[PDB]
Amino acid sequence: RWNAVLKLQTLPRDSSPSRQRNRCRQTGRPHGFLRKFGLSRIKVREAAMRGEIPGLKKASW
Amino acid sequence: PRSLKKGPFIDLHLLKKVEKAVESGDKKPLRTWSRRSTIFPNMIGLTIAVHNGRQHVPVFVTDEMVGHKLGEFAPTRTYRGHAADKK
Amino acid sequence: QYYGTGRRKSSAARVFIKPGNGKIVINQRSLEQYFGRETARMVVRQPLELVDMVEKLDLYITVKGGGISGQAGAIRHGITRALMEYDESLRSELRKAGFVTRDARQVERKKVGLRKARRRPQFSKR
Amino acid sequence: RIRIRLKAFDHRLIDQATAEIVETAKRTGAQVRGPIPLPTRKERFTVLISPHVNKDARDQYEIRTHLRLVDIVEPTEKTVDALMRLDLAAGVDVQI
Amino acid sequence: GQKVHPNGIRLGIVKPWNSTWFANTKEFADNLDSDFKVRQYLTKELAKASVSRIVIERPAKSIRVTIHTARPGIVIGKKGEDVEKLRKVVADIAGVPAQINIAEVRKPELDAKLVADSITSQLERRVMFRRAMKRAVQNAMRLGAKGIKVEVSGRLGGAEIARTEWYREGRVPLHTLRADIDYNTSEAHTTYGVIGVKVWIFKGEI
RNA sequence: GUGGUUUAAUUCGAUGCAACGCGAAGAACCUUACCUGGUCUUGACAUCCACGGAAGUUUUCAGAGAUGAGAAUGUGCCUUCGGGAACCGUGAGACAGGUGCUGCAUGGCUGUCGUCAGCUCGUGUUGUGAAAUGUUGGGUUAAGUCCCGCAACGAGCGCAACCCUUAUCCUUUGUUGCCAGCGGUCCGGCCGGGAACUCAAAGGAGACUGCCAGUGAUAACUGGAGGAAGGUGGGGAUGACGUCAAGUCAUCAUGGCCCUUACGACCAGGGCUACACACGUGCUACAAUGGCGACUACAAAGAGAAGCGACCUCGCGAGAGCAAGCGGACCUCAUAAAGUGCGUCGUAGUCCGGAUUGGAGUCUGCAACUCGACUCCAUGAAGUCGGAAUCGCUAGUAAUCGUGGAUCAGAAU
Repeated sequence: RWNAVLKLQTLPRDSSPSRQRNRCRQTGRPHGFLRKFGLSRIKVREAAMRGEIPGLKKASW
Repeated sequence: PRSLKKGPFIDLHLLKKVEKAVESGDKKPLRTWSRRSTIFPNMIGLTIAVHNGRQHVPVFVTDEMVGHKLGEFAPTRTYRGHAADKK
Repeated sequence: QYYGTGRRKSSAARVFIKPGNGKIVINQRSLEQYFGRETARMVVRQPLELVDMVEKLDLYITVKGGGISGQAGAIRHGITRALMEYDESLRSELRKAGFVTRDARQVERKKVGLRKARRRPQFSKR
Repeated sequence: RIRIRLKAFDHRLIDQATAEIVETAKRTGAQVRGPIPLPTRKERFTVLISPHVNKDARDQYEIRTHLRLVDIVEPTEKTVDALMRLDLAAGVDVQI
Repeated sequence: GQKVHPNGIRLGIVKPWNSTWFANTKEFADNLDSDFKVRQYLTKELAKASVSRIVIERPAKSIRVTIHTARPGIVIGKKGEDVEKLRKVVADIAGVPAQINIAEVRKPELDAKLVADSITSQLERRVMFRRAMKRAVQNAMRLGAKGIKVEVSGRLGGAEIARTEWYREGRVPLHTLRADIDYNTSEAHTTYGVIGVKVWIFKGEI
């Protein structure tokens, strides 16, 4: 929820600055993200196929 | 002509909390406004209250209910069923 | 004592010829015991018949892998090549039969577009 | 008594480096036990030649990883000085 | 009816590959796609020069690229100007620092890949093919060789119906997996239609 | 899968054999190309020009999403004499694209008679000629196989051979193998140790009808000895002059033709899994070398990062909860199935056979009602070799059982 995404709040609660987690930027999924892009595993793929992600290419075999 | 492929629409808000209550089991009945969302596993056993436009009705999600939208279990109109309303 | 390997399909049966009565030991078990009830078990002692031994030689076999058949043919070759060491002159006669030889026909997955990986799908009369 | 196993993908670049390590050690040090080939682990891939149809195609590819022994016994001060300095082979992974 | 690609059937024997480089499971694609992308420009920008082949080798993070041309004079440009342009423009394709070589080809008549271009070129214009082939086949035969054959289907002479000229000399054993026959294939755009040119060059048995 | 029927519409092509798990070597928004509704733009993609702020990052409001609106961190670099390269955004201009149609307009590739098999040429002769002869005739053979006579005489592709896998043997090498031989042994090659054996790899050796008997003009056929195997020992890849104007312009390339606010683009939702019937192609159907229950002994080639998943615990379970290790010729997928030893049974619907069905339940997956795998719990039929017909197979082969891999995020009878 817009409330759960409290990560956006620079100043954390009673917890130390370590409280700040991550949260995806496109979908906002805290589950599996990718620091480098800051996007979730389900967004990095959709963004990859579209080609909106520069330098990124689908590995072949 | 339904369609979901691999892009289900689950309002990012009613999906983040439903997962938060998964920390240790489930949580008491919750309330959501956007019924456009679709029912899924994580929401099994929980009691989500959909907004019919006037109030929130408790909808006990079930595995058999998975796949359908919350709005489908939240009737908009209200027909007294002018009768002995049996069965 | 004389040794004789013995190959066939996917089985290896070492043969140890030792002058004695005539009994053989297949994996700590008598000939009849191991190869119990099998008309083919006889071919295993064929090479000993040509040069006429058996009653003069005692054998100790050690086979592993494949099936009884492959083992039977394995022990055979092993005994044959083992007889060679005892007396090379036996080759001139033993070889005549064809015991100092293994064999291919190694099972092969039924190649596609065919049936036996060997036989091609014949055509219905032109 | 120093064993030097030389492994690589290319077969040629190995014979060059291997022979070098030997020749250079043939002077200062012993004559070396002689560089042998040893067994080479291989990895083959069977993929259809043509992209469409032709299932009976599947050409054979292979990525070999050759090895060497050499083994130089009775090492001397100069026996190693002729090793640490000269090193050309790039695709060769030495193991002294 | 057809015949297995000669260059592709003798790859295991006397017939090296266009690109030789170590294995790389996860990088095998990028490299290939790069090898094919580099050929794209080397097939056009290097047209007028008789491009026979384009060998490729990839070390760690580099590539040599040895384009064999009949007349490197045009490939090198004025006092070595074109080569500088190529090495640069090609760098745009792949940031990886690439090299470049210009090994000439002694007498193109022996190179099939070139004998095809000579034929199509004349055809693209407008001249009796039977003559072009009869000559080409004679040129490759004149310069030496042990065999040579040329073929052209499509609509020859602008004829309504498609035809396939033949003619050949010497020996051109396609079945003999050893002959080492240099093959070629040059397309040809025309006002009446497209036409492919096939020429075979048999040089030496071993 | 299709016809029919039906429906607002549930994309299109393929259709006797050469249609029907066929292209989709994998459709739950993407792929899709279908439909309703909302909505944008030089715009999903190509090249280039002029232009004030211009690179770039992170947030807010509204919303189904899209989209729109809105707010805030701020330049190295090529040079100061003036500037100025790059990407990017807006405004403006010049412009893009198409699996949309035609493979009887075609290239390329492929299927098919065929991998069947002959197909052709030079010259001489015969005919006005298109062509014929050459490969006719007598005896013979599996064969134009080869002579005798002979308008014919010779020659080039096809077959065969050349390559690779499976055997005979040998040479080279071995941390695969083995007390084969000796020693130690928690008796596991495990270790010492050594390369014989097995196996791995490369090269090489070997049948050629040569020898014997019969027949024959010969080739060659038939029988026989020798020989590991013989008359192409067993098999792959490979498919000609040409055929059907065979298949494909949605693999790609290509001639012609046909569309640019839209037969373009974004997004949400509703499917591809409608019937009273008719058809084609398939799967499930009914033990006792087959199989089942227990026990136990051998292989090769591959795969594994969020993935292969040891081990433990719950379940006659799938697979969970938990969790070690490897990143991998040192951990795992793996148990190889069968065999081997032992027992059951011999046709009684009897724990034999397991369908079907009810209940409970784990999981892969964002989902599995229609489409799942597996199995706990219970039920437990058809059968005792099954109407008209019909299919594959000949020696380690048939029938039968299990496993791996290519395609692949993921549903691979």
